[PDB]
Amino acid sequence: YGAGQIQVLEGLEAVRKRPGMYIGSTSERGLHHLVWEIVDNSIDEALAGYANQIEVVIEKDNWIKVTDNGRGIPVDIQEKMGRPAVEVILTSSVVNALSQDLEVYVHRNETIYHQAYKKGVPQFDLKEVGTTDKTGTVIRFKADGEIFTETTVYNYETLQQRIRELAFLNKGIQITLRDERDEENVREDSYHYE
Ligand SMILES: Cc1[nH]c(C(=O)N[C@@H]2CCN(c3ncc(C(=O)O)s3)C[C@@H]2F)c(Cl)c1Cl
Ligand SMILES: [Mg+2]
Ligand SMILES: [Mg+2]
Repeated sequence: YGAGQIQVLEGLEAVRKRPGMYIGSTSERGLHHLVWEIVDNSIDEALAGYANQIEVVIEKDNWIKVTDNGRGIPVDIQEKMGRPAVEVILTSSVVNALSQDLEVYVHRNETIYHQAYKKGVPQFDLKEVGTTDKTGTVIRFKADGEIFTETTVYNYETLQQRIRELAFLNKGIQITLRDERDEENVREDSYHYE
């Protein structure tokens, strides 16, 4: 329990104690804000010149999956924490703290790295699970029903409106929204402004 790891746990406690101060509310608006917090990272990575595709999927039981083709969150052991950079970044994430479960897959160094968390707490050390010829970041998360008491069900039209807006505002980025909650009836909208 180093000073860094203690700071992490205190940070998770603070976010879960007063979630509304971080994401505005714990209502339906707050639930959808989780998606924008993650997608904003991918947008910045695109604007920095390293990504051009973002995919948002509403998966079974209202998991959200966000994928980009950026550089991938770094996995090198950093100086401050002595932990992989990706773990440090995600253990300070408000979305992670307010999710009952969160998973990351980083495609980087021709390797796929995986870590999972519950309420921000890593469930195991970052591990290599496969290989890849792509780079990018995949985040899957399930909003915490203890925090989001009114609803944990996403509204497709709400996500659609803002995703369309984000593509219009950030030209060149292909942004795709897909609803896979009903496997028999799957909806997809893909936006790409020139
Ligand atoms: C979905 C998603 N995507 C990103 C993301 O793309 N983050 C970038 C990845 C590249 N970064 C690098 N930092 C240092 C790098 C290096 O090579 O040293 S690459 C900056 C952000 F972390 C994040 Cl964070 C999330 Cl969450
Ligand atoms: Mg960033
Ligand atoms: Mg493009």
